[PDB]
Amino acid sequence: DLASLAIYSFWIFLAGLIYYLQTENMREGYPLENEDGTPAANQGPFPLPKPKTFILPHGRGTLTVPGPESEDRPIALARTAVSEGFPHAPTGDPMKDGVGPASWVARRDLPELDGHGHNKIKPMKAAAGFHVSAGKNPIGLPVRGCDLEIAGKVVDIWVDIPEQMARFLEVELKDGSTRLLPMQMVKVQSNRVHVNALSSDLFAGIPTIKSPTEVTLLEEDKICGYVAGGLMYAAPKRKSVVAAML
Amino acid sequence: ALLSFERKYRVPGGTLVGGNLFDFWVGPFYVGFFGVATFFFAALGIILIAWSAVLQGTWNPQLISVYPPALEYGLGGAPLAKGGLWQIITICATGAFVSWALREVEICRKLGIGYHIPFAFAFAILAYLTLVLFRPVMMGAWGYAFPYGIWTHLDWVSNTGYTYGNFHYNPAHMIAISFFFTNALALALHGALVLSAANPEKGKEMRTPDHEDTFFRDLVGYSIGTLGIHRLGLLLSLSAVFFSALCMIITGTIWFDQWVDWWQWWVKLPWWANIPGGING
Amino acid sequence: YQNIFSQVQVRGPADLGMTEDVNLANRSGVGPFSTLLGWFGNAQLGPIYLGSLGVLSLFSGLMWFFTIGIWFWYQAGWNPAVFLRDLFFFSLEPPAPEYGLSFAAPLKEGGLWLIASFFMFVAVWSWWGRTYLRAQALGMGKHTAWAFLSAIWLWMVLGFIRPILMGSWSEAVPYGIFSHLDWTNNFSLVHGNLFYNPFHGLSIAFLYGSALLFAMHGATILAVSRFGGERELEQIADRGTAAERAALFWRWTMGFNATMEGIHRWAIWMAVLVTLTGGIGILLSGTVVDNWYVWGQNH
Ligand code: BCL
Ligand code: BCL
Ligand code: BCL
Ligand SMILES: CC[C@H]1c2cc3[nH]c4c(c3C)C(=O)[C@H](C(=O)OC)c4c3nc(cc4[nH]c(cc(n2)[C@@H]1C)c(C(C)=O)c4C)[C@@H](C)[C@@H]3CCC(=O)OC/C=C(\C)CCC[C@H](C)CCC[C@H](C)CCCC(C)C
Ligand SMILES: CCCCCCCCCCCC[N+](C)(C)[O-]
Ligand SMILES: CCCCCCCCCCCC[N+](C)(C)[O-]
Ligand SMILES: CCCCCCCCCCCC[N+](C)(C)[O-]
Ligand SMILES: [Cl-]
Ligand SMILES: [Fe+2]
Repeated sequence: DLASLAIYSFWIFLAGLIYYLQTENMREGYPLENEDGTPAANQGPFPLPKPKTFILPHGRGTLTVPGPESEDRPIALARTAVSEGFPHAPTGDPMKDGVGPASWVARRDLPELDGHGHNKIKPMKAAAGFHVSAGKNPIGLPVRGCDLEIAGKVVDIWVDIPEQMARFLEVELKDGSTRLLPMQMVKVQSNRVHVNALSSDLFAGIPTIKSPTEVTLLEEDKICGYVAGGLMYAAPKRKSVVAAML
Repeated sequence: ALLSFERKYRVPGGTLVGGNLFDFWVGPFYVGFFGVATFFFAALGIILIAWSAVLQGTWNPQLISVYPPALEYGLGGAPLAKGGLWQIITICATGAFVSWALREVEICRKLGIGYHIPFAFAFAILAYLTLVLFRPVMMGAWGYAFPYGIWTHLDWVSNTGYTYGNFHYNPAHMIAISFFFTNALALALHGALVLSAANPEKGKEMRTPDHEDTFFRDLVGYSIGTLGIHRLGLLLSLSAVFFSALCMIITGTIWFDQWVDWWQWWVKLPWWANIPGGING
Repeated sequence: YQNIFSQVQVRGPADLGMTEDVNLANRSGVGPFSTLLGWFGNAQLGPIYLGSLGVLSLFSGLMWFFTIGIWFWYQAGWNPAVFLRDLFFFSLEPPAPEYGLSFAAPLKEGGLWLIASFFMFVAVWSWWGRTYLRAQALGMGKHTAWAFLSAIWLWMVLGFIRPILMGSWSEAVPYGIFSHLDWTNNFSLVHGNLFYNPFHGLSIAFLYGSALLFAMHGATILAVSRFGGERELEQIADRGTAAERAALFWRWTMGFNATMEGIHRWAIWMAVLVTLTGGIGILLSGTVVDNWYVWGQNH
């Protein structure tokens, strides 16, 4: 029976495809480790795939995966139980140490480049011809934290030039310096920009950028990691919805 | 065991219930209060199914089937082996689904990410509840729901559909199908585009998002963009399920005849209704 | 803020695109910007590339559409009002069984349908070559052309391969909104209920699964866009906290996860399999299996 052979064959193929897909999705994060950092005994049934090499543009080298885990920075966390499967609590300030929902990855300390080799992101102020085309222009608006206090003001929008989109709001703090706030973590209102993830007192702590005209992937990660981490770690300073309503 | 970059994330906090009581993992899986709630519901429900298999006199997966109370029972309860054992399993399924979603929310909290996933999942749950709860209740009986059986639920789909002739004529059903089709089309396109840029011709440098844009712009004269594509994928999926539930919730409640006849409203429009000729003239 | 719609739109000089090996002479000029589209995705329209293949495809495509249209107008008695009220009821039917696979059928009895199919055939295939070439000119992989083939496969089976294997153009699908729906229902009826066709069941699993996976993926990327998640290519070349958090969400949820690049392999196959299995199931219908219920009883 042709139909029977066809369906029988399909399942063989499907099992083989799933096998392929799974191993293919082990190009990162493997081999698995024990909570102490040592190679875990059980690595699962699917074996690591053979190495593949990505050739990166504009003198950025190559990337080979699977490969030795890149992450080597110190992790400010301590074991909580003798048995495996339990939380590791922060030894210091999670926000400052970059752990938990405030984690960041040691990405390349260079800006992401577009197809021409130019910086993908740039403050609109320096993006020739760019302007706000629709919606409320956030530039000039005060920035309120979840403690309902003003944390600063918007002095510019950092745009993704190739994708023509707002990616960060540049916020000037009390001391005259500025920080970058991820666009997807702010709420532009008619009279202000509200940041639920952070209380006014936490803005100074947002990681800073070396140059005022560019932001690196390493910086973006530290910034985005830090801001998101506020949802959990700044909860004590986050005022109720009814309070915000007033 | 943890992924080689997981440790820094396995932090305490994020739960919605029980503080740190269930705040732990088991292998790769995270638990939490809703992790155990899910296990409870899933186990009980699976157990109530195995028992219904017993009363049915079978252990074969292809045969096992749990039916809702017959139309006679209306919206009241019913004898276990006669609809009641289905009503409980339904409660368990709902409980296990909602708990699975709430567990996802705790996971989102711990990781500091958005809640888009559990929100998306709620649509699936809502489609289920539409068939098993909202429609039955609106129609006046649990008998209108579908049975829990691999092939039996297909019989239900077929029988329910033909009760209105060719179900293809349900207008909401058509829209839903468009979304399902368009979604699969975009999923293929998205998967292919990313991969084609990440895996250029042998020996070439990895392409950029700009190449992705140029490719599609060159192809159809537009590129929705990396943000838009994911926004689109979510919108198509949810819209597909939304219209699915909509096409059903209205069937047998506000529409009772052959769906094909519904389209007569357009044909009978005053200005051209009586013009001779064509198909309907 | 869920990042489903943009809060503020930003606009700069139109993007003319990467050059690579493409013939810039065949690229049109940039179209207008849509603020409306800008809320959801990019506002820029065009430019588009129109080489010979694209012009051929566009032409056939229009001819196909035109052929169906003229038949519909004929069926409407050239009366605009009738055309509009019966638009969904008109149908360009293929030749009767008596004609087999010949092109001898009179225009009003299948010939127009054959002409329409010729144009659609050329349109679709020239477009496929176009998906391949536009990728080649940019030095990219051919994943799009391959994925497209899967969709083309179901289409080929329905209007060409299956009809031919059964020696009759009358086996093909008519060109009509409602009529092609009747054909679909009829096809199942005539083959003993497609719910019994194992390949139809799989096709459904992947169709449902594609909505499942894209809801999952789309929602995941959005959930980590606060860490630049949608910039997937760079996340693949240099993994960031976005990729890690997305992976861990799923690993902690269902026990396993993907990678930023790998998830797109799961995606392309999930979708592609819909029409791949679908095509096989339809190809086997009527040629090898007359009644799926009956077939099911013997398996
Ligand atoms: C002869 C039959 C009729 C017909 C009758 C019906 C009927 C009757 C119904 C549909 C419905 C649907 N039809 Mg129809 N339909 C016909 C022909 C078609 C054709 C076609 C090409 O011809 C198409 C494409 C469709 C398409 C569709 C979809 C739009 C929709 C089903 C999806 C859905 O609701 O998802 C919703 C998703 C869910 C309900 C999934 C929920 C999952 C839950 C929450 C979690 C489960 C977890 C699991 C237990 C875990 C186990 C553990 C493991 C580890 C995983 N129909 C023919 C003409 N159709 C259905 C609908 O609209 O439903 C609302 C419906 O009831
Ligand atoms: C949506 C409209 C109709 C419907 C119409 C159809 C039609 C029509 C078909 C199916 C098919 C399937 N349906 Mg159904 N089905 C309905 C509601 C459900 C529900 C539910 C809880 O709401 C479930 C769990 C299922 C489950 C199933 C699967 C067994 C099978 C493939 C689905 C798939 O891959 O999805 C995509 C999801 C994934 C790829 C993820 C994996 C999901 C796994 C495979 C689900 C296993 C379910 C398990 C056996 C159910 C019990 C769980 C525990 C053991 C108790 N259906 C509603 C009533 N279903 C196909 C089939 O082959 O039928 C035999 C098919 O032809
Ligand atoms: C009463 C009717 C029967 C039935 C009869 C059929 C038949 C007959 C067929 C299907 C098929 C399918 N059915 Mg069924 N089906 C039934 C009930 C169901 C139910 C249900 C009850 O819930 C569901 C969920 C489904 C679901 C499905 C899908 C999985 C599958 C279609 C895949 C697809 O993407 O095609 C859409 C994709 C295409 C048609 C490809 C289009 C590609 C071409 C190249 C596009 C050209 C576009 C063109 C140039 C014009 C526009 C261009 C413009 C630029 C826009 N069926 C009932 C039992 N079903 C198909 C299948 O694969 O079966 C196994 C099929 O042939
Ligand atoms: C709403 C848009 C789409 C979507 C989205 C979606 N599904 C999701 C998510 C999202 C976003 C998840 O995050 C979640 C997930 O974790 O996925 C991996 C999930 C999920 N979608 C799933 C299935 C699924 N989704 C489907 C559909 C859809 N999912 C839509 C198309 C379908 C079908 C048939 O189309 C199915 C089968 C699960 C794999 C997973 C959720 C896992 C879960 O809920 O686990 C808890 C429960 C158990 C482990 C077992 C409980 C057992 C019951 C008590 C049995 C009761 C019987 C049952 C009612 C009938 C069974 C018989 C059938 C043959 C009818
Ligand atoms: C006849 C249809 C067969 C189509 C199968 C195409 C599946 C898409 C696979 C993507 C993988 C592409 N590839 C080979 C370059 O790796
Ligand atoms: C303007 C009306 C367009 C009609 C839409 C219906 C398309 C169904 C196409 C099925 C293709 C026909 N064929 C070749 C496979 O037999
Ligand atoms: C890569 C996606 C994995 C999806 C696999 C889903 C399998 C469910 C299969 C049920 C349909 C099979 N069938 C027709 C023979 O019963
Ligand atoms: Cl590849
Ligand atoms: Fe993606």
